Amino acid sequence: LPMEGVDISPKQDEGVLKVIKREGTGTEMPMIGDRVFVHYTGWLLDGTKFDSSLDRKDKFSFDLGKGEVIKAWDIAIATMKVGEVCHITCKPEYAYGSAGSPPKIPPNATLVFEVELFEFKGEDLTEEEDG
Ligand SMILES: CN(C)c1cccc2c(S(=O)(=O)N3CCCC[C@H]3C(=O)N[C@@H](CCc3ccccc3)C(=O)N[C@@H](CCCNC(=N)N)C(=O)O)cccc12
Repeated sequence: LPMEGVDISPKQDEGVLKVIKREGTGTEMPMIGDRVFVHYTGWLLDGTKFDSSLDRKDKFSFDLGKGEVIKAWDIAIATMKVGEVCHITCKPEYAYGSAGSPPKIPPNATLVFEVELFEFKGEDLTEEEDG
């Protein structure tokens, strides 16, 4: 239900909002091209849970800043520290726009995600939380 956070969109048009729920440790944030490992839960503004990696056997991974994930994610994950838990509000322009993604995402939908950054694999260094 709530759309909260700092506007972190490069154009500064409130397209991507972020709230840190748990501060991460370290100082390093993943770079463009780094492989990032997260756990997430995604909800529509009406509180409807459309997807969660927690329901699966391992973390969700992809290469940062390569357009493999919605724009909002490439923006938001680049601002995360390892061990950080945040809430991201994604406006449709930074998500699935007017088309949506049937059947779980309707047209012009604002998405809410709770994301935890577990690890990132850089060119020379890998950074992860303990476990
Ligand atoms: C394909 N279908 C059925 C879905 C599978 C899985 C998740 C889906 C989600 S989700 O839960 O909101 N999700 C996962 C992580 C958070 C972001 C978001 C996401 O992003 N996903 C990717 C697809 C990931 C995937 C995972 C497993 C199997 C297949 C696909 C996605 O859409 N990429 C877009 C990006 C276009 C970016 N242009 C641009 N100009 N930067 C695409 O390349 O077309 C929502 C809707 C469909 C989901």
